[PDB]
Amino acid sequence: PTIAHGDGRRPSKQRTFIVVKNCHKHHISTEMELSMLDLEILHSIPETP
Amino acid sequence: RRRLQRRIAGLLPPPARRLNISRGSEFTRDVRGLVEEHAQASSLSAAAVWRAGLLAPGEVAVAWSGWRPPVFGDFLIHASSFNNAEATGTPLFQFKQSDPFSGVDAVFTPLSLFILMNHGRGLTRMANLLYDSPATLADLVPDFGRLVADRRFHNFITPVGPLVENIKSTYLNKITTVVHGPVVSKAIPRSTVKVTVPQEAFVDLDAWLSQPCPADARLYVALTYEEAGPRFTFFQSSRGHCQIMNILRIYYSPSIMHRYAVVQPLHIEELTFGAVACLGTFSATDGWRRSAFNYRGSSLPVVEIDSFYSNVSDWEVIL
Amino acid sequence: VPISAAVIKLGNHAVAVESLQKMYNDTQSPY
Repeated sequence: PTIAHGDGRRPSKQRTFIVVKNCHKHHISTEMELSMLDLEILHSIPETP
Repeated sequence: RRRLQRRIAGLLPPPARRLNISRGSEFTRDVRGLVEEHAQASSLSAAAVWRAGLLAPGEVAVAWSGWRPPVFGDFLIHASSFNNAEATGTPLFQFKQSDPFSGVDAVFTPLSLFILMNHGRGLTRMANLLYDSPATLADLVPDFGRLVADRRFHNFITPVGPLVENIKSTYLNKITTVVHGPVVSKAIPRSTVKVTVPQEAFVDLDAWLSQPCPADARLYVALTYEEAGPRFTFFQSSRGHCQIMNILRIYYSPSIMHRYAVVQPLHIEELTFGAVACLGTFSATDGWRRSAFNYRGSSLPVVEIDSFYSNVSDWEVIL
Repeated sequence: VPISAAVIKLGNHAVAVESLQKMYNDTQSPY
């Protein structure tokens, strides 16, 4: 909104702002390793202590 | 010795080759078990990882199939030596820097590799729009003119194949390229990727000739040495490498005597008229659908080799 | 009818004090 005036100016009419904000993106990632000797025997079934 | 029977039970079953289906609308479990190829990316739960089966040795199996897992070479380049509006499917070229301990490599896409050729003498409009200053690229090679002048530029650049993922960093950009294997993206919606090469740089060699059609027609790169500045052209063909050298000699037959007429070969190293390298194979039927590539201002014509299989070779000299 | 302004005390006088900076800077005219 604005103020009306008594004295002379060229007054602004009803202003109205439209402002948009776009999103960001963040792509966080890391890397782990796993030995195949801990993956083959993981994918087997043992019967030995 | 009965446990060996259970071991051979766990080892026997190949992928299903035939399947006597009866109707189509029924959608039996057996035909689903034929057509279900396991995934590569899933949500993070141990039951979800177990159904996705990513812990299986080598190839994926729920507790070999003619399919190969792709490798992913990683590179580091300065942020100004690359434009983040490059397409996903574009081939890349490594230039070996001269420092012994480097860490940060130097990769050229053909759009960027164009302005290493034009400065010093449409498509060139876009190549000057994206990489605005040649001076930000003229220094990654330290001695370009001497290296063109003795014609040992081709054995310094090894192709690395197409691009996949560009994490748009601030200063030291990290890109991932497939040097070998099925070119497929690492995205959470795993979208298909099509290798693009700009149209004016890419002349077909099949319809350039204007019954035996195989399935794998290869894609060849070719650096050529011109006295008007060297050029990088690309080639699609369904022939053997023995055929590719002869038909490329017949294709470059004007340019060789063009260079012979303008510049006499005073030394013994100028006689190398560039080389070729197999960049890999793809589908010979659905090949090279055209497409368009927009930057913010303009649009160059561009081909799209779809579902590409990357396989780099060395350089074989054209002569 | 309650009104909203801070009030200080000066001897016999209990003068209230208010600021119209907020009441004009929302309208972007100089105070």
